[PDB]
Amino acid sequence: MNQLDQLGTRINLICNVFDKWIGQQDLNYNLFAVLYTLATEGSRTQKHIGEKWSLPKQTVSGVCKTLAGQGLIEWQEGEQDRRKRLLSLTETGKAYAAPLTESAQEFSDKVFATFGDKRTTRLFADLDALAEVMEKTISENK
Amino acid sequence: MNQLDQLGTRINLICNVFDKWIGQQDLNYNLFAVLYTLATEGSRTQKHIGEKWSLPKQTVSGVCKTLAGQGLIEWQEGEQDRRKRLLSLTETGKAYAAPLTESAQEFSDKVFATFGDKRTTRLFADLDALAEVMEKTISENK
Repeated sequence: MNQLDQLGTRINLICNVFDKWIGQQDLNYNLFAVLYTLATEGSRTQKHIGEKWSLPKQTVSGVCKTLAGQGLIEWQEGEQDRRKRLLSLTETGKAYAAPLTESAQEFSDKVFATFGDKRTTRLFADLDALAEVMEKTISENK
Repeated sequence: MNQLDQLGTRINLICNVFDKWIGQQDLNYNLFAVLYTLATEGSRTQKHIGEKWSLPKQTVSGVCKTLAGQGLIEWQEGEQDRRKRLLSLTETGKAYAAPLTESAQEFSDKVFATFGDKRTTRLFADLDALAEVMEKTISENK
């Protein structure tokens, strides 16, 4: 079949597999996007989390409501609107995310065993290049 | 930073951008899955479509009900349920699907013209391998 078809089926398969691993961590993709980013990158904005994990603002806002009510995250104080202020894991959040970061590193190590870092850097640059072409072609059509 | 993090963000971006392109045809992933499979492969069961595009059976049946009600698709006749029966584009469905296959083929030629076919093979093989290891590791972790 067509290359686009070959790509589309593949990426959808692999995203589903990644979501399945997240499910094993007793989370969903949306919760993971917030929890994992803050655990690994430190303090980040809702905008950043949403752009990183390709989620709309409302998705991120929703998950942040729930996590903040569970006392797991907090927004840094400031004059800016809440949504623009830096989000951070609380102490309970850090404890809650510790297992997640560990099991992520574990899964990451098994998973990339056959790849070198040279190969993966290139694969990641390939995916980026792929995304760029696709976005640019889409922009043209708009 | 982390390999898994780098992979997860990038596959979800491609998946997103693919969905965005589909949306620019004024469709969605679920409809595309049925319409595009049928237009390019011919007759297929709901199961084949569901497996190819990584969609649950309920989702597929729902979309098929809508398209049949619009006279765009049809089940062949037989002494089994329609869900295990061959799905076909009607005449009105083929005219309906024509512009979609054309824009898909146009998108595919524009994207992969930049990406290159040896590099496309490399991306596919790497994604295949990653998906393989990930599935196997998740299976073990149960």
